[PDB]
Amino acid sequence: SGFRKMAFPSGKVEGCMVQVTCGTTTLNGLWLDDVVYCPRHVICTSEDMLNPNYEDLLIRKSNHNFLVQAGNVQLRVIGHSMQNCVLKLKVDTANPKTPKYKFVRIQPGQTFSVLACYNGSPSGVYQCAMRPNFTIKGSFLNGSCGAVGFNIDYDCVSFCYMHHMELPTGVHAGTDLEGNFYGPFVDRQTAQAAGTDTTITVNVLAWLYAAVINGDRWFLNRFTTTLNDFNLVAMKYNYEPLTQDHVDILGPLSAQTGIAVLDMCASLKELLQNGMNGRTILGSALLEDEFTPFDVVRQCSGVTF
Amino acid sequence: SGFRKMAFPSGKVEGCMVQVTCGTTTLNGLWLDDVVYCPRHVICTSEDMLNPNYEDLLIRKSNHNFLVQAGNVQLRVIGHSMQNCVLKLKVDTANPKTPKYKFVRIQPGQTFSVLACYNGSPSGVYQCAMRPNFTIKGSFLNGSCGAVGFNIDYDCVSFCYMHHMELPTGVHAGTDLEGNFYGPFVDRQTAQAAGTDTTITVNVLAWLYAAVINGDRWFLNRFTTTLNDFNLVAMKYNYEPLTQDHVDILGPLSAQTGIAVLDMCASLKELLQNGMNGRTILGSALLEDEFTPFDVVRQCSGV
Ligand SMILES: *[C@@](O)(CO)[C@H](C[C@H]1CCNC1=O)NC(=O)[C@@H](CC(C)C)NC(=O)c1cc2c(OC)cccc2[nH]1
Ligand SMILES: *[C@@](O)(CO)[C@H](C[C@H]1CCNC1=O)NC(=O)[C@H](CC(C)C)NC(=O)c1cc2c(OC)cccc2[nH]1
Repeated sequence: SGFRKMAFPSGKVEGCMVQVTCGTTTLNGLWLDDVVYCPRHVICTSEDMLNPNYEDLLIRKSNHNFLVQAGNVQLRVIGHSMQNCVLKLKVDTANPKTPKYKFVRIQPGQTFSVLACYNGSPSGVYQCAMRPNFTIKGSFLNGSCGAVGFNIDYDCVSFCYMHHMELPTGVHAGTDLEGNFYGPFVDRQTAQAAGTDTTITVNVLAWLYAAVINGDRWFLNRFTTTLNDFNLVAMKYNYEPLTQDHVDILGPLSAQTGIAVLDMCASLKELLQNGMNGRTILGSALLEDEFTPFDVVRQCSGVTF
Repeated sequence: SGFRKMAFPSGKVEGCMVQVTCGTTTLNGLWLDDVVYCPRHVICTSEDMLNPNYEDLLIRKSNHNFLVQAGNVQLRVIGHSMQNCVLKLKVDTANPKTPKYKFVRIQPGQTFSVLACYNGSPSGVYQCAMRPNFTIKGSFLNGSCGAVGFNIDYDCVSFCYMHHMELPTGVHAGTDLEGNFYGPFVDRQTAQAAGTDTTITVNVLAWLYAAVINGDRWFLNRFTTTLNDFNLVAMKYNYEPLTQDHVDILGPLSAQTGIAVLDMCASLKELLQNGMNGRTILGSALLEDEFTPFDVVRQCSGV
């Protein structure tokens, strides 16, 4: 037993980190088959990043302007193109460590592992949740751009995040592997602010199911609710509304505990309206919202890859 | 910026994880060169684990009694010895993925990465600290025995932990890679208690510095304290004493923030005496003690 934030084993992604350099600008890229993916702003000088015209800056660059390195080994760039905010560089070598992979665009509330990475060298791995305001509460220093976030299902690596930006508030913002930002952010050297954040309701419920699985069920009440009623109430507390997908992915935990989703919602609603009354759940006075239902399953029942 | 519980990348260790089965008992082993290390209770039956006379059980075993699977390949055991609670199985094949490694014994309050692992397949990675009562607060389910903890310095993996046990309180116990338990625990099937768990003071102070580096300052105050008077109050709260070394290891964090160590101690003393009201620090409602000063430096230098 025990309940912790847990990243996926990172070896399959470590074998795909490389360093990409233009001029003196360096960052991380993701080497899959014979293509390297990285943030397009690598083509910018410091002064270019203030107000960049990426189409114009790229028109002046050739394959031979791009330094791609696995460790100290150079991979010759033989083609380049821009997709949204990500640069794609065809290299002359197929990465022999390429895992089975997909590119996915995750939803707010979903979690992923971030492989922290500097100059193409992995440095750490940790778990993150996409906040409803499309930031992540990460740990990123200078040179971290291009670091990726991923999930592993079976033996397939699902890439969902590539790092670009730190906001003034100290949270982080980035794109999917197709170069589309999560949230209303742009890759300019400017101070940008995220929408007001909210609590990830589906994850709080997951966490309550986790508590119940562990015999901690004082908070189960006698009421139920409609989904619409619950959503209208939850927004009054800065909680995200539930989708039908959210109800669906709570199913297994609902079946395992025998507690219908809408019953657990009525239980959570009472907690919001009346507070914890000095009690804890799983040892915490805070309701935790960065464990998805899959995370609860991974840690309460055990899953391998 | 930002501060997060972070484990080392696990690839170098994943390549060493294998599965070891004896009879009806299966757990994880660590494959380095031509040796696979695993917990020795893999040789016990249900009846045996109650009170195993391990040397007796071990001698009655043959090489072929041990099934070692590395992925889709089975490894041929050509020998077997025992070092304390760790069984050493010789195999006819060197692990080609063997990294540069050493076996170290970690000290209380130090952190390491755990590669959670089932049936020789890794399931996740997270960071832990060796607590002063020599338990760790982990996440370990059935078939997790043999999972290892480690640190990576440059390209050398320092193995420091192999998992054996979950105490009735839900915390976890294990050995170094020479088979010596951390703490007063024994690999028999009995309910075992640990000594009273104290709080790792130098780590709580480091985490408070991290909170300051990241914009959280509500807990600071104008007061200072002497080392001794801080230790008087801390021990009253079951916090480990702070040593002059500890003060010294915190120097870099004091420099960066401009808050003297004994000033941070005055803040911590007030937090202990007053609690946190309804406030949080780095998103936590509890004083965190599983981040070392180096964990904090490596994540907040330059911020
Ligand atoms: C290993 O996987 C066994 O090979 C496992 C560790 C996990 C089980 C679930 N959580 C874990 O961390 N260890 C054990 O199952 C054994 C270890 C001994 C050395 C054989 N048991 C315990 O850790 C255990 C026994 C026991 C008990 O026995 C009567 C009473 C209370 C608590 C308790 N823990
Ligand atoms: C990448 O490593 C750069 O390639 C870097 C991320 C790092 C920096 C430290 N923390 C991180 O997460 N990204 C940036 O520096 C981007 C670069 C492009 C223009 C997208 N910019 C920012 O992160 C950025 C600019 C800011 C600004 O404008 C002056 C004001 C306030 C915050 C801010 N952040």
